[PDB]
Amino acid sequence: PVASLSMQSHFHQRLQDENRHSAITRFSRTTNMGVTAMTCGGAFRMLKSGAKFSSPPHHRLNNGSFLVLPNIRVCGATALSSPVTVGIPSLTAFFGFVHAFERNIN
RNA sequence: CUGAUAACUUCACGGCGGGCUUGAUGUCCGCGUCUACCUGGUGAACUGCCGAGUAGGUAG
Repeated sequence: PVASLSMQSHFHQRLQDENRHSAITRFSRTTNMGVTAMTCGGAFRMLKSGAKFSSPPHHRLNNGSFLVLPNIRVCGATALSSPVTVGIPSLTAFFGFVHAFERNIN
């Protein structure tokens, strides 16, 4: 996977109004990454939820082969997953976790 | 088979000095709670003697 400066400009420009979703990520240092980084040197704003966690109900009620795994705690994960969003990780990370688990246990 | 594998940010740090919130103030008038009403001991711990003795000891 690689990055598109065109998608970076699309996801860049609109959020200047909405600073509630601003996540300033200054990069390598603006010498050799490219002039598209020199254009917005310092800001590099990206997408985040704009609100913290909350309190849900897990369930209101009370195939098969349901294998139950509680209380997985992940410290030091990856939040900058896409080039443009900042928040929860990828779903291909969870897919790779599950596929590595079955390729162990088979 | 996880934008793959690896990845010690840290050391020091005196927000202090001063300060009159007060003046005045009629809440009141009126007011019928009433009618009715079975808690029961089945028969169920007796008859005597001594003690001057509502106290006190006896025999069965």
